[PDB]
Amino acid sequence: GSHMGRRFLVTVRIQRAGRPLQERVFLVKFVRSRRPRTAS
Repeated sequence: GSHMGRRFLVTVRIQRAGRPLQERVFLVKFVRSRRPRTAS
């Protein structure tokens, strides 16, 4: 299908409000592998 394209954001938005401590863990994994992205 097409849709708007914001279904993935809805899931993450709910997690951000879930538990307080958690974003710190994501930063660790994100920082551990920091790399930009380019279109193809």
